[PDB]
Amino acid sequence: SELLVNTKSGKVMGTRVPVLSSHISAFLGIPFAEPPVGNMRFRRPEPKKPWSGVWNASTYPNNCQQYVDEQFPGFSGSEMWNPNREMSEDCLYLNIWVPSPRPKSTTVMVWIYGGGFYSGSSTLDVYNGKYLAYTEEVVLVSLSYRVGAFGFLALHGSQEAPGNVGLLDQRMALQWVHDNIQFFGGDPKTVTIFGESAGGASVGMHILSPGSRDLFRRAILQSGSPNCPWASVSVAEGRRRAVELGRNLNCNLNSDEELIHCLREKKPQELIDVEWNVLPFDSIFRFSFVPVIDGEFFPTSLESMLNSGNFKKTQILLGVNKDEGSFFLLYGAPGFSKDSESKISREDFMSGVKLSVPHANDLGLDAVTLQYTDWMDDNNGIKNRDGLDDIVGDHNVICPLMHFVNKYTKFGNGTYLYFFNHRASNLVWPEWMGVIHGYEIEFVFGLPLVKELNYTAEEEALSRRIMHYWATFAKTGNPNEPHSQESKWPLFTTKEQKFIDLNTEPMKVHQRLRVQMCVFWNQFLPKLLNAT
Amino acid sequence: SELLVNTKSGKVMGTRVPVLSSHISAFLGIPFAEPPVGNMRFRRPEPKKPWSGVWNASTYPNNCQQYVDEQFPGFSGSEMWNPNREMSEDCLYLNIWVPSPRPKSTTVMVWIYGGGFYSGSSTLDVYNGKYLAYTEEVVLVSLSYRVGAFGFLALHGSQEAPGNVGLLDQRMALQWVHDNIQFFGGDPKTVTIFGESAGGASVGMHILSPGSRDLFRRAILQSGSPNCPWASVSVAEGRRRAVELGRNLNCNLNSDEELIHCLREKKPQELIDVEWNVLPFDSIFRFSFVPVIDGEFFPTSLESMLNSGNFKKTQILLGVNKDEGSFFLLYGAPGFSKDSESKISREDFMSGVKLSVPHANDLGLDAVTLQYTDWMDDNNGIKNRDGLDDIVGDHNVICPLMHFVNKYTKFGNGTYLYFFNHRASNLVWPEWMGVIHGYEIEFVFGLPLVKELNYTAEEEALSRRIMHYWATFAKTGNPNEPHSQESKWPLFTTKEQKFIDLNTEPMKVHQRLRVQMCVFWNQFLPKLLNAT
Ligand SMILES: *[C@@H]1O[C@H](CO)[C@@H](O)[C@H](O)[C@H]1NC(C)=O
Ligand SMILES: *[C@@H]1O[C@H](CO)[C@@H](O)[C@H](O)[C@H]1NC(C)=O
Ligand SMILES: *[C@H]1O[C@H](CO)[C@@H](O)[C@H](O)[C@H]1NC(C)=O
Ligand SMILES: *[C@H]1O[C@H](CO)[C@@H](O)[C@H](O)[C@H]1NC(C)=O
Ligand SMILES: *[C@](C)(O)CCC[N+](C)(C)C
Ligand SMILES: *[C@](C)(O)CCC[N+](C)(C)C
Ligand SMILES: CC(=O)CCC[N+](C)(C)C
Ligand SMILES: CC(=O)CCC[N+](C)(C)C
Repeated sequence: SELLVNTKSGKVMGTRVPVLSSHISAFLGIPFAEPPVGNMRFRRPEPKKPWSGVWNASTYPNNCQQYVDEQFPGFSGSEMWNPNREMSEDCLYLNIWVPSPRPKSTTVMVWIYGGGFYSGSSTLDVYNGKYLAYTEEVVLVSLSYRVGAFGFLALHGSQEAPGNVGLLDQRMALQWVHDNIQFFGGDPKTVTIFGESAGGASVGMHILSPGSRDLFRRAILQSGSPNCPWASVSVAEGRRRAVELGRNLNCNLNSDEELIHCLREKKPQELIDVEWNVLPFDSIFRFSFVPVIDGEFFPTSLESMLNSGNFKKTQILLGVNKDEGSFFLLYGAPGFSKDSESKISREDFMSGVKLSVPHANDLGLDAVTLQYTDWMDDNNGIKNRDGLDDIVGDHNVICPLMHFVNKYTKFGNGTYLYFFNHRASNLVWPEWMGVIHGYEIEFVFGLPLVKELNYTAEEEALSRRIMHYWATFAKTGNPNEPHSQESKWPLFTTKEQKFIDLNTEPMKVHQRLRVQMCVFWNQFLPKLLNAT
Repeated sequence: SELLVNTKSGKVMGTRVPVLSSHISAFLGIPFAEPPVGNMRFRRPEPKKPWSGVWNASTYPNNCQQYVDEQFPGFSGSEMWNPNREMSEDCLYLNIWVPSPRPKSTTVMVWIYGGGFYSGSSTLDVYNGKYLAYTEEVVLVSLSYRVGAFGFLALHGSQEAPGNVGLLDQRMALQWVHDNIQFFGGDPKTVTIFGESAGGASVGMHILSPGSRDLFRRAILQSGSPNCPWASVSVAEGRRRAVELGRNLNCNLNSDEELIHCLREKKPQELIDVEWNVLPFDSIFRFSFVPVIDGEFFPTSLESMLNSGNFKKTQILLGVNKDEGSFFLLYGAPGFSKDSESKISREDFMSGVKLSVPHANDLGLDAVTLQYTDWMDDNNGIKNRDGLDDIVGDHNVICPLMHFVNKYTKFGNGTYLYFFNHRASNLVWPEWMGVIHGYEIEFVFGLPLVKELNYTAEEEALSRRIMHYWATFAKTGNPNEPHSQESKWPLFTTKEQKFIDLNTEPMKVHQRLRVQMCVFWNQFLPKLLNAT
């Protein structure tokens, strides 16, 4: 049967799924690691023990234990990101959408969900890979990994909670795809990993980590990069947060052994209820448990690795959205609201600046304020609002990504940069948020092809154009069709530094994406805070 | 006789002068202090001893000993500023242009020449006040004062060379005008002092100095302010330069007494030949001997006086030119030339930045560079050139003046701000220099009314409009005609901060003159250099 596949771990029974008045195979909930439960909490993942009989891969697996956003109960804009299936520490599974009839050796794309390393699910509606698998004839795989303390609590030195275990879960999945994807018609030698936000940072981290490089061919990073200020913490900071988490749960803190044992006796939701109490500063776009620069998964500092070229050299495609910072300002900055235009007073602007650059002293804060304030009209509430949006977006996503792309392109084998700036006609979020963080995903996964979702024709066209760029790139290392008559997405070079806009209008090529502001965040500000 | 006037110091015989197919009286070279020669060098000025008989005031007096610009021999653009009469330490004289027939009590305007406190002459062609006196029916007076070491060598504590004696020369002249101007038909109670550059800084310094406040009614400052970074030095810095000047002339440096005696035995040109060797840094727009914050002429720091309102409260009219920095870049910055377009490479830009902000450390220099560099086109030689022009102009003239105006307007009784941006059609300097420092003077003195100078009709109109603004202001404290039908120059207020452009087009009102850049120079940069 086409829905039956035998793998090195055992046999799995898929399920026929309808997609755009057609059908393809879907293998949901395939286990790739032993359930990281009990004394295994915080530990490195163990490979899933082979099973006898047939594994029922007809329905989505559980979602990992995580904080659930209840900021707007019933609101689809926020709940579409929440876990849509029961939560459980037993959540290490992956999903595969296979074209019908089953291919023999077609391109493979592996999706790594974002969510600040504190949340995320591979089962979300917006991540359904049947449209991309069907439309582009690729084997679409979506993995899962532990988030929150469960996947990133870090007590470097200890082996019961070394940290980065969530990254290792991802690797374990990539390893499984490498070893078994062939049986589903996929080519293990043409696997492209791609993810957004923390998933984008994850992708970059696998490009950097020696132990992950050989498990994939190419990479796509969407609004995320390994060097993002929120993507990692030092060994010391990780430890401090783990201890503080223990302090929040009335744990014995005499030793890592005692601390870890206590955290392991606590129920999932217990750790999640106090998770946000460990942050060092009052800030936005900062998450408690994230990857740690341990000297193992990451040999040395990310910056020294990028400088020295200590990373996988291949082709990459990446980009950002126009309004990367609007999302987090709405959730934490004073003066922002979901149902108002959120015009920001100068007082709230100042408060917002301090929340956005937590590690900054007075001089630094002044530097930022000056850089983003129009002193000819400093009380303009819209300019203040949009100003904060740019600060949060430039500081947390765009500039870090631009630093990464410029450093990688030095040793890489081909770079393709994009700037996504189209606002969905059916977006349910307020207009002031613009082209929101993560809203390019629905176009990447082909949602605009489903008439019932109420997208416009032009948007359906953009989605198809994007899906084909991603798929053609994964397959060839170039998003463009060899001898095509359509506009060519130029290669990003150290010299020209070209990129394209991704919207519904005819393609346009630009250069030096956000160069002015990124010189400030990547070169000047760091130097200032360090000198002072 | 109309050309004969008896004053408290004695009688003076003027000379009838033709002006625009007409005539007025001119009293040139009237002494107002004893010749500061011999053992009087570096000393405070002594009032001129009354004389018997008639003093021949028919020809211009000598010019004070000063450095002479020979950078472009034969070139009128530079030589029009050089002394046009024999130099001599015996140079303390003033000139008066009196309307004919002699008025009884008309408005008086006193001109204070600029020249960085190291040069200047009251006899220059561009300073001839016959056009302004004739056209506006005002008594025009132009004083003179010692420049260079002669007027500003400062060894605070000593009474033989206390410093600021050049400022006291100006005051002595103002005192003479106060006591005798009435005999020439002038009203001692309606005297407006005005000057450009160092003359503008001088005007502001008399507004600040308790001992000068009562000697005038109003003030006009052209491209100069008391707080300009080049307008003054500390007691310590002044002393260091005096000692260094002595060191350059092989002087005994065992004591102020010995040092001063030596400097006094040296011939004028001897001190002038080594004058520029005392500057502390490699820099442009910096002069060796300038006013000193002594605790006498200036009670406390200029900034504390401005903050506390410790200054004469009256009405003031002031402004700047569009390209204030081009002049000094041509003379000292690498890459600039008089006969080329002076397109600046990035290397020369960097060199130029360091010459413009001498007191800046690396971080500061980076701050400036970032503030004035277009990172989307950083190799554009024209942008680099014009960028340096703005830096030198903003840092040395505009921003200091904006700080002064905003501080004064707080306690003052009326402020009128202008932005002069018209480039003379007959300017002999290269086009890249734009609206050069000091080229608004010829319009202030009415040169465009002399057909032979080859100005355009529109320019003659602007000159008349400017002359009338200045004269109406000196007379009433408001540049506008009471019930006039012409455009009204709005009053500058703390709230609105309005100003006007001064050119040949119809008047336009703007607000926040150069606010963005001045926030950087007046607030941010100072804070940065101080924190680091
Ligand atoms: C990529 O690598 C191939 C072979 O190593 C080389 O021929 C090609 O020039 C490279 N292309 C880029 C964009 O560096
Ligand atoms: C100037 O002073 C007069 C009298 O002291 C006062 O009536 C007037 O309001 C003042 N004007 C300004 C511009 O401050
Ligand atoms: C898989 O189990 C059986 C087939 O063995 C199938 O009927 C069922 O729907 C699947 N799982 C569920 C939804 O219980
Ligand atoms: C002033 O002196 C006489 C009048 O006493 C006059 O002829 C002469 O021209 C004036 N000074 C000069 C130029 O010698
Ligand atoms: C990224 C910080 O990991 C942000 C995740 C955003 N969503 C939209 C995917 C949840
Ligand atoms: C000011 C520094 O004192 C510059 C004087 C410029 N001129 C044009 C009047 C000589
Ligand atoms: C970005 C986030 O959704 C942060 C959510 C807000 N808390 C930190 C308060 C839970
Ligand atoms: C502004 C000046 O004219 C400076 C002149 C140049 N030297 C300092 C070298 C004499």
